[PDB]
Amino acid sequence: SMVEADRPRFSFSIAAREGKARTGTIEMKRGVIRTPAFMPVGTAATVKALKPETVRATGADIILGNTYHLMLRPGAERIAKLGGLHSFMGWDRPILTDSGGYQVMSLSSLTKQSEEGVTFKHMLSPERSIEIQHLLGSDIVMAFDECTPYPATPSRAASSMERSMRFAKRSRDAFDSRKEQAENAALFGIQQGSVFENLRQQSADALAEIGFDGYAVGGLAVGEGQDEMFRVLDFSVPMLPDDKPHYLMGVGKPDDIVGAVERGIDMFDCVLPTRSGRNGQAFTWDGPINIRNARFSEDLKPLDSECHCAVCQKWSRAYIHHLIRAGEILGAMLMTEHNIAFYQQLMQKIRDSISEGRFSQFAQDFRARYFA
Amino acid sequence: SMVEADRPRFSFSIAAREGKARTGTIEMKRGVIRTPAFMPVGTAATVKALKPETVRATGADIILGNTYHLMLRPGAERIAKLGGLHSFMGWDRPILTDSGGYQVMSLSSLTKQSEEGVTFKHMLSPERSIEIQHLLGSDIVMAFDECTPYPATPSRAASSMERSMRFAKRSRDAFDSRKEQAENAALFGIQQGSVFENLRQQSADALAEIGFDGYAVGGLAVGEGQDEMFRVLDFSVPMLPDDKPHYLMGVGKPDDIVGAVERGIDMFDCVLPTRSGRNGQAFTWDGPINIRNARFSEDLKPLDSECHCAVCQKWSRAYIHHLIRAGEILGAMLMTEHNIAFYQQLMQKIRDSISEGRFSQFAQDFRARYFA
Ligand SMILES: [Cl-]
Ligand SMILES: [Cl-]
Ligand SMILES: [Zn+2]
Ligand SMILES: [Zn+2]
Repeated sequence: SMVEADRPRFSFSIAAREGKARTGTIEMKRGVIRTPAFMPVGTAATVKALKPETVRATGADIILGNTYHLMLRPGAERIAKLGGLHSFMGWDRPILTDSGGYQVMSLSSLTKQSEEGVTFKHMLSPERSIEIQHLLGSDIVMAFDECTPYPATPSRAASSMERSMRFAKRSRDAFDSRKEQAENAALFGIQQGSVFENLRQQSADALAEIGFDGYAVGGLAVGEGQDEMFRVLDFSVPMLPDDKPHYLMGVGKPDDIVGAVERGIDMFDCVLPTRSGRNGQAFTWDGPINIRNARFSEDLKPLDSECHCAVCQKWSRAYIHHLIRAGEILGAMLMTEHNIAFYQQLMQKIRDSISEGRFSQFAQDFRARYFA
Repeated sequence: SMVEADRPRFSFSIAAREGKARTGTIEMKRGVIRTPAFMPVGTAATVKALKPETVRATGADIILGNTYHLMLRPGAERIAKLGGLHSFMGWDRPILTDSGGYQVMSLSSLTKQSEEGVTFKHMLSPERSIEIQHLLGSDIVMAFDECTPYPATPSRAASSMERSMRFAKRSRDAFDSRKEQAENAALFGIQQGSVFENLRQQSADALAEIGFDGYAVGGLAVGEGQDEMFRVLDFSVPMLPDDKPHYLMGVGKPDDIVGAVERGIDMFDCVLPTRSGRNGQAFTWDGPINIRNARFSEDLKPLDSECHCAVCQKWSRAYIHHLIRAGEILGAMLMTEHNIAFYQQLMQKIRDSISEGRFSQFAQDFRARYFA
C-alpha cells in the first residue's frame, strides 16, 4: 500500500514489563537504542583499543563520550570545526555525553565548586557545559550538576542536591535556547540526594517539574556497596516518571546491572569492561577471571565457553595470557572486545528474558552460576 | 577435462625480469608469496597492534616471526604443545622465523659467542636454533649464524663469516635430519662478509655448495648508510644463485627497498612501519610525515591522498594526531595498519611495474615524488 510506504528526535517505547523491569527502545535521529542498554565508554574520542566498527560488532547501540578530556584536548570548538565528534571518531550512531563536571572534580587540580559551576586548573558553568555538548554534537546531553561525595551528611547532600536542581533548570533553558540542539538532541536530568529518601524525593519532584527526556540516578557509583545501592534504588527509581528512561550513571559490575534492572533501570555505563580488560580481567558466565594467572598459560579454551564474540571464536586463553603478560597492544584489543561483547550479551539476555516474562528466573540463574 | 581437474613444499618461479629485478611467486604448503615481498615483523607472536586478519587485509602474504622473545616466553616447547605458532597467534599463512642469534646479541646480557653458538643470560647452538624453529612450526627456517658488527676489520669479518659458513652446514644437516621439517619447511642460508667483496664471494660459494632453498644477504642492516649498502649489493647479489630467492634481512626504508629490488632482492622485512608508526611516523607517497606535528591538528585529509587502506578511507590526520598525542591504543592501531598497507602497496607497484617492463621508470618516478 502507498500509505504504508525519518526517526524522531526522541521516542522511548516500552514493549514489555516484568515487575519493575522494562524492555523497549529509544528511537533517535542517529539510531535505535535497545533497552535495557549498556553504553561502552569513550574517554577521549575513542572506546579504548577498539575501532568503532568493532564496538558495533559487539552489539552496542550507543556509546558514552566523556566531555572532560575533549574539552581540554582537542577542544570543543576544534571538534566542531572538524565536523563534530561522530565524524571525528567514526561512530555514526547515538552518543550520550556527560557534563564534564564530575571528571573536573576527579581529575583536575585546584578545583572550586560554586553557584557559577566549577573552576579548575578554566571555568565550567551549566551553560558552558551544554554548549560544549552541543559543539561535540551529542545526541543525549546530560544536565550539568554538582556532585555529592560519599558519605555525605544530610546537610551537605541537601545543599548539593538543591544546587544541582537550580543547575538542572539552567541546563534545560540553555538547551532549549539553542534551536538546532533542542530539535535534534535530547536532555536528561540527574536525580541527587545521596542515600536519603526525602532528598531523593525532592530531587525527583524538582526534575519532573522542569521536564526532561530521561532521568538519571546520580551519585551512586561512589563506593557505597551493592546492598546500599540497591536499597537506594528501591525507593528512588519509583519516584521518577515511569514513561521515560531511567539511567544509572557509572554502574557497573554484571550483577549490579541485573539487580538495577530488577529495580527499574533502563541504561548503564561504566569503564569496568574496558579498563579492567586492559588490566587482565575477563568476564565470563562463571564469574570474572584474571587472565594473567599462571593457570591460564596452557589453557586452550576461549575466554568464555559460550561467548559468541570474535575473540572467543579465534584465540585461546593461553594466547591472551601471553599477550597481556608481554604488554602487547593486541592483548588489550582482544580483552576489551570480549568484555564489551560479554556486556552486550548480558544486556541481550536481559531484554529477551523480560520480553518473554522470565527475567526473574534469568536473574536467579545468572547469579547462581556467576557466583558459583 | 578430467586431467586438468596440493601446493609443493617450495617452488620459486620467476615470471618477469627487468635488469637485475625479478617478479614471481614462492609456492609453499601454507600459501603463495608474491615477490618482491615485504614481511611485517611479529615480535612476540603478534604483529604489534594488528589482528592477523588486518595484516592480511593490507596484502601481506607472509610474516616474520622473531624467535628470541618466544624461545624465552612462552617457550618453544610450550608453543609446540599448544599447536604451533600459526594456531597460537591465528595466522595460517607462511611464517619465516629468524634464528634467534642476532636478538640474543642485541637484547640479552652477559653474551658469549663461540664455536658452540651463543650463551646468554641459556645456550643457543645451531642445532637448537633449528629445533626451536621446528617447534614453532616455521615455514621458512633461517640458518643460525654469527653476526658481524659494523664496522668490522677484514680479519674479524672473515672469522665470523667462516664460522657462519660452518654453522650453515650444521644448520643444513640439523634441518635435514628432522623428516617432518625437511618435507614441509624450507631452509635459507645467510651470506656474510661485511662490506668486503672477496669475503662475500667466499660466503656465496660456501652456501651454494651446501645448497639452500633461498639465500639471504646478511649483515647490511647495521648503520652503514644507503650508498654503502647499495655498493655491497651491487657485487653481492650476483654471487647468489639466480634461480632462488634473495632476501635482504632487516631492510628497510621505502627507497632502500626500491634500490635493493633494482639490485636483485626478492624479500624484505623490517620493524620500521610498525615501530615508527606507533611513534607517529606515517609513510606517504610524498615522503614520511610525523603526525604528532601541530600542523596536522586540523588537517581533515587522510594520512595519504591515494592510499587505499581502511584507515585512509575512514579517519583524518587530525583524528590520528589527537590519538597519538593522547597516547591512545587506537592511534597505534591505525598508524600501524596504514604503514603496513603502504608498504604492501609499494611492493604491489614494484611487482606490477617489473611485470610490465616499466620498473626503471617507476623507481625514478617514486624517488622524484618521495623526496620532493
Ligand atoms: Cl576505559
Ligand atoms: Cl614492531
Ligand atoms: Zn568472547
Ligand atoms: Zn592508508
